[PDB]
Amino acid sequence: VHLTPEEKSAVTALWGKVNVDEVGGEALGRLLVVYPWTQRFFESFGDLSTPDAVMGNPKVKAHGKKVLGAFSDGLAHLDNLKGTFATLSELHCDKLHVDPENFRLLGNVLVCVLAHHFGKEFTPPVQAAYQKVVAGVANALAHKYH
Amino acid sequence: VHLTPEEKSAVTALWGKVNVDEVGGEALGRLLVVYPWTQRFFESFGDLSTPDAVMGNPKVKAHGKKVLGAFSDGLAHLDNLKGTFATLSELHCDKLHVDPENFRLLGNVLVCVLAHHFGKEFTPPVQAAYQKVVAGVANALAHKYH
Amino acid sequence: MLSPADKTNVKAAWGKVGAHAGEYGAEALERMFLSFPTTKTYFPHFDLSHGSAQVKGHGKKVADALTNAVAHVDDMPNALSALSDLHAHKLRVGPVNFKLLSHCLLVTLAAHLPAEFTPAVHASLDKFLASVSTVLTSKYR
Amino acid sequence: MLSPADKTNVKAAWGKVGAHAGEYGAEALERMFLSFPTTKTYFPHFDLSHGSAQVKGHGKKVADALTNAVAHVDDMPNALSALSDLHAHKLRVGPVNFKLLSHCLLVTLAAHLPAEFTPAVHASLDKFLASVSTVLTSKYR
Ligand code: HEM
Ligand code: HEM
Ligand code: HEM
Ligand code: HEM
Repeated sequence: VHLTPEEKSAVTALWGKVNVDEVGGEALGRLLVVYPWTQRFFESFGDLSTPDAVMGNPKVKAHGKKVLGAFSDGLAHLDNLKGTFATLSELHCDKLHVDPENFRLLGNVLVCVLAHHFGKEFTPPVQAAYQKVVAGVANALAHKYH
Repeated sequence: VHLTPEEKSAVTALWGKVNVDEVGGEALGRLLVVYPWTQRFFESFGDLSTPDAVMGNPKVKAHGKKVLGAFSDGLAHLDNLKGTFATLSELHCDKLHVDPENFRLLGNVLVCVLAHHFGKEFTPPVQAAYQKVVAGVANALAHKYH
Repeated sequence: MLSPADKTNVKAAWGKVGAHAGEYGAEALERMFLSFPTTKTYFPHFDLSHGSAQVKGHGKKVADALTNAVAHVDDMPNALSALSDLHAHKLRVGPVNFKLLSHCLLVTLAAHLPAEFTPAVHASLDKFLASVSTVLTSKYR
Repeated sequence: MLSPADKTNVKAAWGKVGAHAGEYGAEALERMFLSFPTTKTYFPHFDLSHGSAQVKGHGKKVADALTNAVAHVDDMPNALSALSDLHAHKLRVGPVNFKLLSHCLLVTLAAHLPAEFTPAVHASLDKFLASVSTVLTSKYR
């Protein structure tokens, strides 16, 4: 990432206001709903048949909180994402077999979710800093693929 | 880029067999033909109305060799394509207004041309290493866009 | 293709945009310029400064075209033919940029329509913007 | 939209492929796995090793469907419905990958049909694979 200091502060201020539990559930559900193909990985989660079925599925909510948990950690090591995400990268590749393009889709969904949540507070320039950040994370998560 | 000595050798040796003049004129013309919107930067070149007209246009041909030339000089700095292409990157941004996505199209066109030319010699493993270089070059060229 | 559901979602959300379409179009452009700087290569002739009248003017134009696609949701290919011709033959915008704008259009609506921007509406708006993009790029080659 | 020249071009080119389509299928897959290692995420159950019977077998299958599409260049949507089905609802391959296999298929054709891989044929084949791609990812949502 190429985060100016003022971008780094704006990322962090806002992130301070986020309820990772909820945002996490929202981003993951929205991903499964907007890009139905990403459902391939959660066939054991049950019913993902309709939007209410996904958004309210306790398994989706739980997972989402896990994912965003790992993401917030990443936000504290913005200096060493590849480092921070190495073991997870290996897992996604080698055990899970998740196509890394899925990580960029999640990034975009999350940026819509933050826009959804903060309204006007999510200014043009705050989004530019977050774009850099989600791109960074997706890259980090894909770094170990082979 | 992140080329293995083995992969470094395969790139290096195939290249040594390259007639820059021909490959360059052909990479650039195939680009203008396969992806017609790239012609917006060569209005002044003339008649690009037909495959035959692009392939024949000497302005096109001569631009192709100037492009492969710089590309060629870059394979000598695989450890720092960024510093090698910095000024060219500023130029493409600040003076030419060329969308970096075009860098990627060219790259692919380039790989098609090498295959075209080297048939058998251009094996899966050799293409793999060239794919990493064209990505590498495209990335370095886009590096100074703002 | 857009389902009846999708069409209802889009008309409803766009319905709410109403008279702000102009301002939202301008906003989507600004976000796009800031987040995906490579898109600026297409507007070398514009004052891209904050609150450029050029951008404002340009945003209305875009918004007006989207409003027109919603109005003709069952005949987009024809309702948009002109603009397809323009983007393919004169502007020659590379395809990938369309997805960048779509995404910022999505961001703007989310930021302004908290209540209507449900998972279902989000999915519908995404498919819609993808279809518009498909039309504008249909005459490329 | 494939023009009459395009369909001709495509038909010509594939005509020369002939008894080798299977081999070219296989080779393209091999080139994709090597060049775009992320594509391997969709074949965890295959032996991706050089000259694996699984890859060969699969190469055939892909070649044959391509063949079938050249034959129904005019009615693609209809000729590949099952395949559009399979990929959309069963496989769920992400759309980006279709561009990766397409490219590797060009490369392979380039490498084996020197004489027939002219700039005009190259453009036609590209548009063809794109069309096949669109068809195969049309029921995604
Ligand atoms: C921000 C990007 C992501 C982060 C930080 C992240 C993080 C995590 C974490 C911490 C786990 C649990 C690890 C374990 O079980 O040992 C996990 C599991 C998993 N992730 Fe990711 N993830 C991300 C994106 C995605 C996406 C986009 C997909 C699929 C579209 C995905 C698919 C999975 C699956 C299928 C599992 C295992 C679920 C199970 O327990 O069955 N992840 N992820
Ligand atoms: C491998 C990628 C590329 C390399 C190494 C490269 C390199 C060069 C070089 C060395 C010049 C010389 C101009 C000068 O020094 O003033 C040039 C000019 C130019 N390039 Fe690139 N280029 C690349 C890709 C592209 C692409 C893909 C396009 C458009 C599709 C493009 C458009 C131009 C234009 C319009 C000029 C100016 C030519 C003129 O003055 O008539 N370049 N490039
Ligand atoms: C869904 C997406 C889009 C819509 C609805 C749209 C619509 C329009 C409209 C209505 C105009 C004005 C034409 C006139 O003067 O009547 C225009 C012009 C233009 N558009 Fe698009 N467009 C879209 C995507 C894009 C993208 C992605 C780019 C580049 C990133 C782009 C670049 C341009 C440029 C450079 C002009 C001409 C500006 C000028 O000099 O005034 N367009 N577009
Ligand atoms: C050029 C476009 C493509 C065509 C024509 C095509 C065609 C086919 C065919 C004919 C089959 C076999 C169906 C059967 O067994 O009856 C198949 C299966 C499959 N395809 Fe596609 N395919 C294409 C693109 C892709 C891409 C890009 C991917 C992944 C990156 C992919 C992944 C798969 C997988 C994983 C299978 C099942 C493999 C197995 O378990 O045997 N396909 N495809």
